[PDB]
Amino acid sequence: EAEASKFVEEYDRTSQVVWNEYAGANWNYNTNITTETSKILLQKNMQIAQHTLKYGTQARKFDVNQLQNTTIKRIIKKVQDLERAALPAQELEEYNKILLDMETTYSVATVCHPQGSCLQLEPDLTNVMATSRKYEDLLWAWEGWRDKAGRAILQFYPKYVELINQAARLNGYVDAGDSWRSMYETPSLEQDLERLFQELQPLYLNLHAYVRRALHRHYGAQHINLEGPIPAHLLGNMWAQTWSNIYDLVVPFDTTEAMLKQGWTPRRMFKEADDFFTSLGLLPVPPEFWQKSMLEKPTDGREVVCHASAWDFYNGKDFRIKQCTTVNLEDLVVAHHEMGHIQYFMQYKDLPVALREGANPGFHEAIGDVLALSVSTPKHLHSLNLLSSEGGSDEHDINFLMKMALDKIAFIPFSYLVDQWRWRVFDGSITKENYNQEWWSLRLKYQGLCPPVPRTQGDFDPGAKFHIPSSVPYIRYFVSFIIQFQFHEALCQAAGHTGPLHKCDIYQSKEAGQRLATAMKLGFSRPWPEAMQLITGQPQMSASAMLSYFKPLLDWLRTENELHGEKLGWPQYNWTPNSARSEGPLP
Ligand SMILES: *[C@@H]1O[C@H](CO[C@@H]2O[C@@H](C)[C@@H](O)[C@@H](O)[C@@H]2O)[C@@H](O[C@@H]2O[C@H](CO)[C@@H](O[C@@H]3O[C@H](CO[C@H]4O[C@H](CO)[C@@H](O)[C@H](O)[C@@H]4O[C@@H]4O[C@H](CO)[C@@H](O)[C@H](O)[C@H]4NC(C)=O)[C@@H](O)[C@H](O[C@H]4O[C@H](CO)[C@@H](O)[C@H](O)[C@@H]4O[C@@H]4O[C@H](CO)[C@@H](O)[C@H](O)[C@H]4NC(C)=O)[C@@H]3O)[C@H](O)[C@H]2NC(C)=O)[C@H](O)[C@H]1NC(C)=O
Ligand SMILES: *[C@@H]1O[C@H](CO)[C@@H](O[C@@H]2O[C@H](CO)[C@@H](O[C@@H]3O[C@H](CO)[C@@H](O)[C@H](O)[C@@H]3O)[C@H](O)[C@H]2NC(C)=O)[C@H](O)[C@H]1NC(C)=O
Ligand SMILES: [Cl-]
Ligand SMILES: [Cl-]
Ligand SMILES: [Zn+2]
Repeated sequence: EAEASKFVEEYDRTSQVVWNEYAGANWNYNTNITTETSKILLQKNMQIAQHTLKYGTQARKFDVNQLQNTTIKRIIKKVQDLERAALPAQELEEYNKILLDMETTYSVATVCHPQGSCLQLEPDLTNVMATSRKYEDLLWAWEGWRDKAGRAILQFYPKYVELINQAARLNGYVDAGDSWRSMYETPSLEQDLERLFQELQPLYLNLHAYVRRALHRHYGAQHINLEGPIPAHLLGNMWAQTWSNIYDLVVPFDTTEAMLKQGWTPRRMFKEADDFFTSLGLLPVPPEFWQKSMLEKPTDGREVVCHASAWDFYNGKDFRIKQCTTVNLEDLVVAHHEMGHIQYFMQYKDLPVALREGANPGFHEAIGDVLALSVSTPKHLHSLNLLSSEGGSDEHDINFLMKMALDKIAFIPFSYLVDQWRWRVFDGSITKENYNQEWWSLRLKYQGLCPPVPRTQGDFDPGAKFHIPSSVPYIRYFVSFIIQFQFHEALCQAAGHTGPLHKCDIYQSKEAGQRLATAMKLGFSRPWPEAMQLITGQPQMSASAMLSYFKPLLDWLRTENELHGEKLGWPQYNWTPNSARSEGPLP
């Protein structure tokens, strides 16, 4: 037992130096994609693997079930997982090269107008999807992004799957999805997620039908079938994963302009997020954060990984965000999400290295989103002068719940299906011959969406979603959206807020800060249900908090759709627009 403690000390001390090295290399590539920065990162990938290999093989000489201290037990179980360092060196080199090629391909992909400008995903294509109301322009960006990014990833993915599965098996799992699912250490995970998804089906179906009706009156009866799926390019988002950018088309009864005109900048957006955390009594970000973060897209023509991300450099002092920030409300919410990762990093920085993780990955994703729920309320937005004051009517409540639902509820089936697809790719039930076909089968089944153009040989639409080529698990985001409302509910009840949950603003609540702090400080030292119960008072994942938040909207949608005679669901997937009659005479 004294030997295991000696091992843990050596692991924590030595791991910090090598992980900090790798983080630095990984950052230098992410903020400057070049052949030199790529070469260095692959180099350091070898170095970190030799460390993982050294201490992982030692960790596997202990019998953890014979250890008394439960904290030391959890640590050694973690270190026994070699992850990709389990692969032989030649295969590891190939695997690391593949991950980098896929990540680079995605990040430098562009969609060009013939003899015109070339658009990048951020901000150009993102802005088209969010603001264009013309069927053909939206289709140009939607299909263009999948031709350039999606198709370009297909040649890598079969070998990526082969190798990530091999690493998992060498670490004792059945496949890579088994390894990923183990992050929640819950035997019943798949059933729990299925039941959570089913609890939210009534709400999503009613939202789907109402939004389908709104699109029907804007884009025309010839392009929207009221008993079928929605074309995937009309929801305001490249992946139809959140719908709030079409609030204008669906509101039942402009913040970007306000942020720009009033002088908001990327650094002021992250500062406002920082001020919100400190209003709760949580930690401010160090001066080194403002010094080293990349909070704007470079202007020197540098190629970078623009997708927002938060970084821990494993020295208790250096935490950074890398985001190509745009001055709008959407990205203000992203900034809060990213600042929640940083808060977590700082909260558990003094824990042993292997326990410096979220209670589960969903917890890490939820912290920032919890605060953003309060920032997004009309009261708080007005306090930020981004909205003129509103009266708290019934019609303004439904409008606000609708806005929130277009993001939170619409995201539920998308976040669910991403890893349903990957899990089945990893376990072998989906192969390269039907990657795209099963992707759209799930897009239909769970989201009720259809592709606006036929998918041809060589399409790989999963590859056009950042997390697929980047190999970042996605179920964490499904979990996050459920539990962030459980957290919101608990923090609001703690702060004394009474009444409708959607009117709660935990701004300045030191009680809410203390509750989040003690949970984040646990890191990964206790199974996540204990952290769940500390915050909420119960140990389970439950959709009830989310459903309580949206109860007024669910009631309103059910009535509205019933009186309009809507068919909930989409039984008619095989429909087309009518072909207008071509009458003569013919020149
Ligand atoms: C199994 O092993 C684990 C692990 O051991 C640890 O990890 C391994 C890998 C090795 O490295 C070990 O050497 C190492 O010790 C054992 O778990 C440990 O158990 C001890 C004993 O209970 C704990 O000590 C207590 O910690 C609490 C909490 O303090 C931490 O957290 C605070 C925030 O939550 C933070 O502010 C603190 O600075 C401190 O932070 C920790 O610091 C250590 C040292 O660097 C670090 O290793 C941890 O990672 C780090 N954790 C975090 C989250 O940052 C503390 O409250 C206790 O002191 C109180 O009580 C004393 C009397 O009992 C009293 O003298 C103190 O002044 C203090 O008193 C309280 O003070 C507050 C505020 O000042 C006041 O409001 C209260 O009124 C007052 N109360 C009283 C009564 O006066 C004490 O220090 C370890 O934290 C814990 N470590 C871990 C990682 O969990 C476990 O015991 C083993 N099990 C068995 C069966 O043997
Ligand atoms: C992004 O990465 C590229 C490539 O890694 C960086 O370009 C490199 O920048 C250094 C420093 O400017 C160049 O170093 C050399 O400086 C000496 C004098 O000090 C001079 O004699 C050399 O001829 C050269 O200028 C290096 O050559 C250069 N490499 C290339 C291929 O251009 C770049 O700095 C990075 N951008 C960042 C971090 O913003
Ligand atoms: Cl798609
Ligand atoms: Cl995950
Ligand atoms: Zn995140």
